[PDB]
Amino acid sequence: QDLEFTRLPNGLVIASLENYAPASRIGLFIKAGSRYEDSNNLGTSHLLRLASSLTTKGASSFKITRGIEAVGGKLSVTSTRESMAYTVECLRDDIEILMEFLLNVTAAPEFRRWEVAALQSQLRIDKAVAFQNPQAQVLENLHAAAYRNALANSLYCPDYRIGKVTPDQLHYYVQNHFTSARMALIGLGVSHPVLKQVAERFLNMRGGLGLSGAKAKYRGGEIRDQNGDSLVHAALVAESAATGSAEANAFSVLQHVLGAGPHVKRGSNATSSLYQAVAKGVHQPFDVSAFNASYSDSGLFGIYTISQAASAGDVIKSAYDQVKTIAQGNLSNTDVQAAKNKLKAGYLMSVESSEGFLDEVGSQALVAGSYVQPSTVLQQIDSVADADVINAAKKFVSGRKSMAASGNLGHTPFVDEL
Amino acid sequence: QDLEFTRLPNGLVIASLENYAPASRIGLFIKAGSRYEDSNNLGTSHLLRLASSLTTKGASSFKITRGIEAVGGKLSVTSTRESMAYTVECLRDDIEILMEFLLNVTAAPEFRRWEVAALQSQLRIDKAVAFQNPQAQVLENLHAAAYRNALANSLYCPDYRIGKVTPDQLHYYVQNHFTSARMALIGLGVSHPVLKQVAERFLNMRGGLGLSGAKAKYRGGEIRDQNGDSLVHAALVAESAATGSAEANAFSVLQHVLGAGPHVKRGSNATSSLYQAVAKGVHQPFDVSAFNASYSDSGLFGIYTISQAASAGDVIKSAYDQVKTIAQGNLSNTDVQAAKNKLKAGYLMSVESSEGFLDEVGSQALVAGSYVQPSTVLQQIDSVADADVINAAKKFVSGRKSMAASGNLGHTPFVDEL
Amino acid sequence: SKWLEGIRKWYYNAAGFNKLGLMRDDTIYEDDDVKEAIRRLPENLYNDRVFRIKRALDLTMRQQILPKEQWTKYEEDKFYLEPYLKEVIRERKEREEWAKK
Amino acid sequence: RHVVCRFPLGPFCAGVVGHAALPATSESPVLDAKRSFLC
Amino acid sequence: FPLGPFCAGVVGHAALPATSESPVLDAKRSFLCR
Repeated sequence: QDLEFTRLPNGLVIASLENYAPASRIGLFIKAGSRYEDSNNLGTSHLLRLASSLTTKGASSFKITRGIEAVGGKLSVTSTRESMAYTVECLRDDIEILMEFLLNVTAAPEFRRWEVAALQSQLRIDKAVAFQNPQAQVLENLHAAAYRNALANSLYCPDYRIGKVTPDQLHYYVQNHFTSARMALIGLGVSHPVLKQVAERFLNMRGGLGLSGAKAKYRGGEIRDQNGDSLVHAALVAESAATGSAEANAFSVLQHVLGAGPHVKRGSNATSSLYQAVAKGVHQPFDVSAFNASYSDSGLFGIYTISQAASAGDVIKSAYDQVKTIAQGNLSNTDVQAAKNKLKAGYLMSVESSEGFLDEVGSQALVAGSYVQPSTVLQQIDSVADADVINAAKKFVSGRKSMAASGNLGHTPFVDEL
Repeated sequence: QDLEFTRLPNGLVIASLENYAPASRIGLFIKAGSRYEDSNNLGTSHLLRLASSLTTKGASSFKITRGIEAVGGKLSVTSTRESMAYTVECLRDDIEILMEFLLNVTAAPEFRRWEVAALQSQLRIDKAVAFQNPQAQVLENLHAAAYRNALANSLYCPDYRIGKVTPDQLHYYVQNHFTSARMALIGLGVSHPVLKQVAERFLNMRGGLGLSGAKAKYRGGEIRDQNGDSLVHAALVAESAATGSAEANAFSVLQHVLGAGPHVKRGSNATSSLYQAVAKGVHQPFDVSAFNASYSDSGLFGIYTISQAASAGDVIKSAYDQVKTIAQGNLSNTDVQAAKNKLKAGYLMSVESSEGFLDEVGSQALVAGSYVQPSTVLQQIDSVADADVINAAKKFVSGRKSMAASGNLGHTPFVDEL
Repeated sequence: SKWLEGIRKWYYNAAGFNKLGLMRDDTIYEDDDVKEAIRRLPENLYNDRVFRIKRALDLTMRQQILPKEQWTKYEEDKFYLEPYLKEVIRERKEREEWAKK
Repeated sequence: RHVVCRFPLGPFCAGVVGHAALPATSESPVLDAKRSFLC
Repeated sequence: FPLGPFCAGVVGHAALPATSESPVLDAKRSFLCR
């Protein structure tokens, strides 16, 4: 069939597509995350992400876990500074039980003191696992330096708050951010009336348009971590655009022109301009990619470089010089067209999977309150002009820079020097 | 007797004052510290300070400890970013033994692998104890933000390097930075010829300036800890004049004019301009002071504020406004005279004690070679004009500023806002 | 109800946990369910229970009873542990039912 | 396309495996790709 | 030069590690509270 998009009177978007697939996936997308947090309640989002299996009014933790395993389904919470998504996946027959569990988790959380106290340890383990890849620490520090407020808040609980997150804070977060107007219920493999019935049964009680955080302000600062790792991971970013704007599409096209993540395994990223520009100057192992992060109120664009400690400055400066090259107008139409093709293929491949389609539909519903078919997004992508890409490069070059680097910072440059 | 200053051909400076007192204090001042650490060997100075009792070529750890305890003496290492001081204190009769031990420690370290491995744990204990007071971490981050180079290096070992400091690194640091040209042997209660004899005996080797650190370069950055402490500690500083310069004396007079430290216990700090300027605005508990730190290459001057988390911005803005008022020319001659009196009395009281006099003699010998009598320092203080203080305040207000803040930091202003 | 309450009050006074200052839940046998219920108690209640038990043990050590004015009254005896114990027993029963089938 | 997953250079794809409670987090293009070919 | 350097000394005998920072306030905080 086709996706059915409905906005209920309370403000809750329910979207259902019947793919007639053996597995049904239903996800509730809530406009709550690290961004919607203040200094006092930092880290609440992380514990909320880890608190899916805790006891709820409808069902006990034992019931939730045991039943979800018994049907073989999976409950997962995927968190983004601006959004938090609860997704339940199971066979088409058993979807209703997992839907009951999911709505109990989201709408009727009973954060009993002992259970919440038990989960406090899991925050440290999860942060340790996530930070094993240095780029997570690099990105968290990058967001901290770029923004004074809102988006600066990390996706992981601050260390000083690891054991001090209180059940009352979780209740306050749920009540003031888990609201109907901030929620979208997207289901693949389920009928629209069933989804409407479930949403009416559970989510109706909470009032919409809850507490709204302050608009992100651009700090434009540098955070440097000396950890002694042989490879220096550094990111130089500037405020680019908010998601859904034409400038955002221009910035995505620029990201692909400079070079997004690699395509050929063990490849040289030959088409990528940044990789070739850095390779011409640096003959040691290196890694350079274009960083584009688009958020509702703001966006960051820049270069992410992994390099040996001695040669980190050379890599950073070479990538910045290539971006300057693009800004000065040395951009070929063929390269722009190739970037557009790569962007369109990337969007299609992202929506290829059930998880990708569910996430995309939920993100569109939350950000824009409507669903755009892939064809329209491709038309938007090809609407971008080369002059717009050059102007986005100019905006990056001229704009104030925020940098985060981790490793043997050593010869790594400072933002002022850049 | 009077202080005797001799610069030996090897470059070592020997000074002695025979106070004819029951106790004798001998101190070797070396121009080594965190400033001279590179990124690779960060934290070596901390372990070197801790590793003053490890086995040396002349004596074992057992012998050094047991003997110094047996004579009732003390061996102390005091480290600043630009200096390290080894001092031995005992009764005048037993000074020779402790002098032999001190010279063995300074010039003949063994840095045996097992003992160095044993002492690495003490790095974490010392760092934790020092960081119990927030001022320590606040100042370390302030120095890190202000300078991109040697002076940014912390006096306490970075955590990632706690167990990574190697005996080879300690040997390298001692060999290249513990050199005769960089050393001064200052003795109180010890005749000059005896000190010269011992210096010939042990400090003949390792002559020369040694490795030279790079000039410190101002970074003008901000570091915000967000430790969740009830009281926010914030320091706002700008570059200042190096030690032993006229602008440095003007900055000291300015520090006393704005307000440095309480003179009356449990008092309102009436003379302190900053304290009352902040007090009128803020009725909650607060503290404010002027931060003047002068180093050979450069110095930092600014405001240190301890305040409630909610009221941090008000305190910081009020102190900055008072400094701006002084810069604008609203400085009375009487205030300058009072500040000069306070500074001169502070210098005299600091040199009153044996430890203070030894520290002052060593600092002068290392920084400027010769020893200046207290009268000359007081005359330098008197020479400073009111226009000089106003110009120093203007330099602080105009110059690029670096900020380090610790606490809740929800309402703590960023450097740009200030 | 009044007759049952009178007999219950007679039993309460006949038992001596009131004389030692203890409340009824203070005297429960510490089985695993009771241990978990105690673990779940709020800090204030746990500390109050600990001190009451310690005082009772000290009184029994000297074979003494608390002054009659300080005896716990039947009306004012509060069953602090009963809700937590009920929740614990409910969870155990649910687990056993799941194990059965 | 209104999500950080739209930027596929790797949105920090830092999720942890789990069953009946698996938490995942994403940030944005993270690089770390194709540097693994050389140590 | 430092009014309130708050040099973070470590209690010791025969081995006393002392590290000195510059004037760092805290002198009058105890007057009000902590």
